[PDB]
Amino acid sequence: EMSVVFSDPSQPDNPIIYVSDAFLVQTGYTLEEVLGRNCRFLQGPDTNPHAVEAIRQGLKAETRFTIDILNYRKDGSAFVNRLRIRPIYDPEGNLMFFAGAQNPVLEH
Amino acid sequence: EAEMSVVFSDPSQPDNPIIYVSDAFLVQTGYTLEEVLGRNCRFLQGPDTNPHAVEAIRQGLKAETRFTIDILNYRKDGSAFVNRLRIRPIYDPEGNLMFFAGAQNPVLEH
Ligand SMILES: Cc1cc2nc3c(=O)[nH]c(=O)nc-3n(C[C@H](O)[C@H](O)[C@H](O)COP(=O)(O)O)c2cc1C
Ligand SMILES: Cc1cc2nc3c(=O)[nH]c(=O)nc-3n(C[C@H](O)[C@H](O)[C@H](O)COP(=O)(O)O)c2cc1C
Repeated sequence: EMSVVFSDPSQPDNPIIYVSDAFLVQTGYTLEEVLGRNCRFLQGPDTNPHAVEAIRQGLKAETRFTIDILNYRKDGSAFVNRLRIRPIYDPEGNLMFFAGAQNPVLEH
Repeated sequence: EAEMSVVFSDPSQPDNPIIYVSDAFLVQTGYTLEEVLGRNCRFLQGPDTNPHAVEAIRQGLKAETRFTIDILNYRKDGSAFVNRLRIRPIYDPEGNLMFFAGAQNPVLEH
């Protein structure tokens, strides 16, 4: 099941400011465990570092980006996340949020 | 029902050259088959292409994983368009990496 978070890139290090109900269910984390943190806590031992750097660069480009990256639930179970990030702008054109949608595509 | 611009590259050859190009690629980008075959697809890039998007692709390829990025590209005639570029690895029946496929999708004219 699919889920989504918003980060605030005007704060240092893109803390999560919104997390959909399904994110808590699918990952096992509580609201208090997620809000205010950077979403990289979903990565783990087998997460490919080149995909991590690819996400970092896509954010610096402020552009829509999708990548298949291995993530982990609170219980340690692993899943391929088809992660879809997109920028969200205010009416004046300023970057306001990143939205990032987690899509489990297979188990690991 | 839209046309499907796509290229396949050979990562067993230096710099991931194009080894196949769909008919729609030639129509959409303005390049001829002879201008394209055997070259890396970065020739679609130009002056206002974002370098971080370029590096995100380079990393996505190193990760050997499906990924997609919106990146500004240029046709042969110099017109600029945002390309929603969808790249995936292609495996042989034994599961070994064989090709990369990269589909071009104009989503905005500059
Ligand atoms: C809105 C948003 C959602 C994100 N979701 C995930 C995610 O679900 N899984 C993941 O591995 N990384 C996710 N990231 C990426 C990390 O937060 C971070 O940008 C990435 O690890 C690269 O930065 P780093 O090298 O400093 O870790 C997300 C980023 C943003 C902005
Ligand atoms: C199969 C395939 C298709 C590609 N299609 C494009 C494209 O349509 N437009 C683009 O700007 N880059 C495209 N690329 C990316 C570039 O070829 C190159 O990988 C990227 O610029 C990062 O490499 P670099 O830093 O060495 O240039 C494609 C790559 C592959 C493997």
